[PDB]
Amino acid sequence: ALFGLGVPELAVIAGVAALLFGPKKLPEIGKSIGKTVKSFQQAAKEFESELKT
Repeated sequence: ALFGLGVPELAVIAGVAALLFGPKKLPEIGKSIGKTVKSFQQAAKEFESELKT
């Protein structure tokens, strides 16, 4: 499905990823909020198992 399309499509994802990959991401939030966010991730490992207890 190659029709020479995608050039302008890469220009978008480029910055979209630069926002999180670069500055203006405010990682400080991942430190305080990471408590709950990461807290669930630790249990997510069991989610795939669908057992809970």
